[PDB]
Amino acid sequence: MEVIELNKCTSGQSFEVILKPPSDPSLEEIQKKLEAAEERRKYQEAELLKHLAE
Amino acid sequence: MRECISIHVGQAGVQIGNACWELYCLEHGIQPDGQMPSDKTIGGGDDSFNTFFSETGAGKHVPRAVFVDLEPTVIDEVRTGTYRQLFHPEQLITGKEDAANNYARGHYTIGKEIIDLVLDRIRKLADQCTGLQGFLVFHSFGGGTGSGFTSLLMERLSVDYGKKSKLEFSIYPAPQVSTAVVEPYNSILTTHTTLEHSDCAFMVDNEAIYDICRRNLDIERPTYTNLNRLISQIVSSITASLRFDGALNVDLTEFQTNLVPYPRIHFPLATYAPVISAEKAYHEQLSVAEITNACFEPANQMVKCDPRHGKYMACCLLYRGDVVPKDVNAAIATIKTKRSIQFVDWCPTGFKVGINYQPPTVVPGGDLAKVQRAVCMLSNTTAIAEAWARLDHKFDLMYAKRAFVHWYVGEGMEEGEFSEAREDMAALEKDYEEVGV
Amino acid sequence: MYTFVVRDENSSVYAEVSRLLLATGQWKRLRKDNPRFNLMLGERNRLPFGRLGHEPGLVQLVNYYRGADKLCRKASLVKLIKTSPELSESCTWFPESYVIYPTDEREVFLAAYNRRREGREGNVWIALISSEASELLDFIDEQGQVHVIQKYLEKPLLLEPGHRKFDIRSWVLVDHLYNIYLYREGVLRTSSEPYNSANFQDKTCHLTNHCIQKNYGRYEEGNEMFFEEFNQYLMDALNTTLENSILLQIKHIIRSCLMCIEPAISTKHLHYQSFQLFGFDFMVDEELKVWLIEVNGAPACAQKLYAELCQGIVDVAISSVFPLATSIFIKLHH
Amino acid sequence: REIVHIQAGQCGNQIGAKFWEVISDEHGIDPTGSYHGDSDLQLERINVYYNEATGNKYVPRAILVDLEPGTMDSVRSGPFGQIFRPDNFVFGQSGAGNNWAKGHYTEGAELVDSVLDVVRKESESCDCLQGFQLTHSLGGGTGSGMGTLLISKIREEYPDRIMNTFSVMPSPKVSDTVVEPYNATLSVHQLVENTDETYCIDNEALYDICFRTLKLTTPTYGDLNHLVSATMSGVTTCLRFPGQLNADLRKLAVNMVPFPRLHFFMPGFAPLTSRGSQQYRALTVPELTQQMFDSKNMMAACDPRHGRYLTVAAIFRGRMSMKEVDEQMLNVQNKNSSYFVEWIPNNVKTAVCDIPPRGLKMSATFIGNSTAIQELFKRISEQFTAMFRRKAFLHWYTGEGMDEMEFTEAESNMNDLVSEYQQYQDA
Ligand SMILES: Nc1nc2c(ncn2[C@@H]2O[C@H](COP(=O)(O)OP(=O)(O)OP(=O)(O)O)[C@@H](O)[C@H]2O)c(=O)[nH]1
Ligand SMILES: Nc1ncnc2c1ncn2[C@@H]1O[C@H](COP(=O)(O)OP(=O)(O)CP(=O)(O)O)[C@@H](O)[C@H]1O
Ligand SMILES: Nc1nc2c(ncn2[C@@H]2O[C@H](COP(=O)(O)OP(=O)(O)O)[C@@H](O)[C@H]2O)c(=O)[nH]1
Ligand SMILES: c1ccc(CNc2cc3c(cn2)[nH]c2ccccc23)cc1
Ligand SMILES: [Ca+2]
Ligand SMILES: [Mg+2]
Ligand SMILES: [Mg+2]
Repeated sequence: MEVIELNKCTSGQSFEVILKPPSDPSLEEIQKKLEAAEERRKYQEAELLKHLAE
Repeated sequence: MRECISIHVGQAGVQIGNACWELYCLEHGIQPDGQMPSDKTIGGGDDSFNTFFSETGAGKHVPRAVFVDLEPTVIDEVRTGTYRQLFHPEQLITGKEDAANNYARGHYTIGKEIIDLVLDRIRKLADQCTGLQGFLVFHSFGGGTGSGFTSLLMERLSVDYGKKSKLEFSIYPAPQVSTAVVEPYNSILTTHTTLEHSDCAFMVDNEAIYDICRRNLDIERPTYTNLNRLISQIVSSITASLRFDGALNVDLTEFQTNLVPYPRIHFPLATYAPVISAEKAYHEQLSVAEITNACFEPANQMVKCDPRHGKYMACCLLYRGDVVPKDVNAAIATIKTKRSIQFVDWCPTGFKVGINYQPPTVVPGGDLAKVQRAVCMLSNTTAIAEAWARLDHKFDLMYAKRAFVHWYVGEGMEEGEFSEAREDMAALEKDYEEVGV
Repeated sequence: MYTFVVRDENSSVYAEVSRLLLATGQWKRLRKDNPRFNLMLGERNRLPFGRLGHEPGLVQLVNYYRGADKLCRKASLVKLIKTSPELSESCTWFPESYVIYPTDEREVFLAAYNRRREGREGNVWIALISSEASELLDFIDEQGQVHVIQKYLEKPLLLEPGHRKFDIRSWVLVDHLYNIYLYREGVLRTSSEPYNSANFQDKTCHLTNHCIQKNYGRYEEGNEMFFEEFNQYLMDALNTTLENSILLQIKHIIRSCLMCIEPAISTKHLHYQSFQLFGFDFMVDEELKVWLIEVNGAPACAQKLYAELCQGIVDVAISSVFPLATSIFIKLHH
Repeated sequence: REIVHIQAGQCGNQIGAKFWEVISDEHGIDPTGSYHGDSDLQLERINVYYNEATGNKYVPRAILVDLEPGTMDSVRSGPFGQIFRPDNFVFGQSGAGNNWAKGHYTEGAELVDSVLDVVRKESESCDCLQGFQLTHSLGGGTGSGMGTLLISKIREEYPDRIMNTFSVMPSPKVSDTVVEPYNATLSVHQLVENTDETYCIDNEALYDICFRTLKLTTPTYGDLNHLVSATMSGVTTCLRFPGQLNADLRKLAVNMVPFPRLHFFMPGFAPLTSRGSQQYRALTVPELTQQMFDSKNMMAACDPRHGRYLTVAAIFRGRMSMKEVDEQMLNVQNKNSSYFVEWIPNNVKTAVCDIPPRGLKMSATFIGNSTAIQELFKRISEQFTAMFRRKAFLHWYTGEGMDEMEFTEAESNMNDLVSEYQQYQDA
């Protein structure tokens, strides 16, 4: 119904049509979590080489 | 002018980036060697296309893009592709062994040994920027790289570039095209970890693109090439307002403003019409009313769901080709009396319309026919949560038996992250339900 | 060999349907949570429509229409009629109703009956039944859930012998193509107490439900008069038929209701397909004017008619989509 | 991504030799190692199994292991015998006398380091080694005993590399000695811990298939091995030729193995064919799909209707309708969705390769992760217990330093594996 903010130019045009009105983690923890998971691997890798050593 | 950097992560992201940049070049009259005859400001400029391309003294127009894969073979086909001279080596980054469709491996294990490098190569692009708006991130939900390394990157970018906006182009997993079985795990994990770091995300369900390729292009079994050229058309529609002169969605900030009223619910549904076969001998060109009417047909959506059984929060109509405001307003008026379009009470029931007179460009030898007028609707409907429900259910089935979980835990991940990610998704499903009913 | 599932065990209609399907030897029942089905006989509540039609290589069909609850619940039906232009507030076959939330449509509800106070017009309503508004305005408040207050038909058609009240139940099937099929066999759920125009503080006299009256088995077995009888009684006592005097109005109300919401629930171009059985409840006044009382989304059938109806469902709603290796329905054309 | 091949023992080297014989024909590589094909799809994934040699020669990344020189001399004088790198011939002289202990603890221990040196020398050249594959039997001494010793020591030196095996299961129908159940049980314990994928090739199944189905009155080991090389060729097709699948051994393992101990696969193959007898009639796709899912085509004498599929991989080869393949695959699942677990969504995956094997215009290879494999292990466990309850033939092992407890442990672990498969059959 109501066409507003009609903007035109050579490339085209744009507008708005209303039909009815209404009614972060720091680098601190990133590299901490990445390394806390890395030695969860190392621990698992160690228990394997321990198991294999047995 | 303000620059945008496109980051393509994993196989899906890379090959889709290829499709987009190929298409961009054709739309801007840039050739494979990077020469752009129509650009009369040799060596630099302030134009709208400079949002996505920088310029060298030699007159080359190079994408503001970075490609990253944890494994070479996909990006190698960019190093030797028809647009090899378009990019330069520092833009293309490759690991040696991929993430094996394992989020944990892509995020934690292999992600760690390459994250600092990528950010550096990204920083080398941002130093060439006078005013960076932010980033467009292309990736798959199901890939280990596409899911795991992306969430890692998205976390750092919010740290190294806090004030910059970040949009996503996300490939939602489909069994007909996929081969991994653990993609639901990867999808939930990466969504949980990226949600607070993504301002606006456009989900594309491979299932939807696949059926569109069969139904409307008469391709019996679509290839990634078939899917990606169609996806690039949609993406091109969504980014045209950043690369061309206009007054709608001129920067990334406006995408969130116009489409994302509430931050967590930042997944707008895209719908595109018309899709016409090039091998179709005889075709009747469709009108503004017909293509606008096709925007409320589920069979044209990037994600199959039912907007009738949800509520809208925003709705943009982006036209390309022979279109004038008068025809649009008539088409809108007609459709409304015939279709079910419920907005949330705290939103005006209206449409933001963008028109570019240049009709959509097609790749020569592609599957798509040239049309006189096309349209992409961006609607933030709560119905898209059906896609979350599907995904969350598949996740629940496997996780109840802890199936495949050991693959992730074996890479240092804790089983608790699974339940955390799933609870965040359970919250997200309820956010949608509060708003939608 | 098609496949189906059952997710509603209390369904008297579809437990019978599942049985018929297995007896064909071309259908196979899977368990509740098996996604690889052709047909779903879903639950009444929180049925996951969002997970249908996403199984590659499987045509999927469900026995419910998503969004069809806006017709099958009292608060919605009123809002549906009043807001929908094709029905409107001027609608001639729906009793004047109002939506009433507990401590909205209350200020308006008062105004409507305020001339009925002094218009010397019939002024009885229903949620229960009363002439005083104040008495039931905060009977709703004592309950807790939103209620609907509605025009009461205090001059209903009365069956003799007995001077009794009754309501008519019609079973309607909407297939995947949105063909509206009326079941030729309906049923009158009659009261046996002589209708008392004075005292409605009793229930048996002004409430014709099949449960609450268990004066049972007096004039007809079941408090259940079928159309062959009701037609005959009409011919003898009023010199008219059932088709003419009542059924035309029934077929008109049914068709008007489903056509109203067709664009909201149709699965014409959807990735999954729907059908559903409805139960329309009508009522006739002494001038033989039919009023819509309600619509039931999960209707139970009459015991004589189970065999015939449930076989009809398989014929036109299921086998029409999943074919196997004169009609009991009346198609309401449009 | 390169793969290192190892073949241990009599059985190991005989199926391994015929594998290289078959896929060398597929890749157009000749008995000397010179390429001689037509397609170049023959070559862009050929570094996976072959090493490039000076003079445009190609050399298998293959290590031949045995405690006796008998079989490996047959290999060397075999048809493709001279293709193999001569240094990769590592062998002892004493043999293992069908004794797991000899292979694992004494005779083999003496020889294992020499083998590991050849492995190390191969891995060093690999630009990105993705994993190892072993061919052996579990009923003998060398392939069983030493093969698992190698696997254990390879995991120590390469903990983060994929280890897959093609493991022939013993059967009284096809039996050399009575101690095969003992040797098999000891080896399964090892495979459960230190492998990512073990293809369970039952000699019972290979026999029944040769006689019941393939019209062979008295099948030999040669006939049995026709079936094994055809299957090995089929499972590795996706890694040896270009196609849809951008996946290494690890990515493939991830999607087949929901639980680390449950990685024992039923291989299958269609059409089933004897050697020599030509095939004139090309199977339709519906026939390929129907057959590769039928028990009679399984290489493990297990009834898949007695268990449930955890995951399934299928590889069609040849020129065919990729569409029709999808329909037939999707058909089978939707036909018999009760034999697939419902709690692993979309657990059946397919791939297609344009290059068919020799002699067939189109073929399919079935890789099934079924819980019905417990039938195989229960079978071995019964044969084991029948002897062990009387401590029969045990002196052959205690004479090499083993104790009874190690048998009791091995027995328990396999009864655990069985009970674990049973857990997911009733989920
Ligand atoms: N639309 C589209 N989807 C793709 C494409 N490539 C892969 N996919 C989808 O992406 C998912 C798999 O993720 P990939 O991108 O291949 O994996 P990745 O990001 O490279 O990570 P890795 O696991 O390390 O290989 C599947 O669901 C595929 O269907 C593509 O080119 N186009
Ligand atoms: N406005 C009205 N005038 C007269 N009688 C009415 C009436 N509204 C309801 N009734 C009586 O109430 C009965 C049933 O009430 P209503 O239909 O509101 O509840 P209900 O849902 O239990 C019927 P069903 O269970 O079959 O859906 C009708 O059959 C009729 O006997
Ligand atoms: N399929 C097949 N099985 C074999 C072959 N040779 C031996 N076997 C089986 O392997 C077991 C004997 O192991 P073998 O390899 O001969 O012992 P090893 O050389 O000491 O390791 C028995 O169960 C045999 O049936 C063969 O050539 N093919
Ligand atoms: C040695 C080397 C290589 C192989 C084969 N491995 C393999 C292959 C597949 C797989 C899991 N594993 N899943 C699939 C799905 C589709 C197509 C193929 C596969 C075994 C031993
Ligand atoms: Ca310029
Ligand atoms: Mg990849
Ligand atoms: Mg032997």
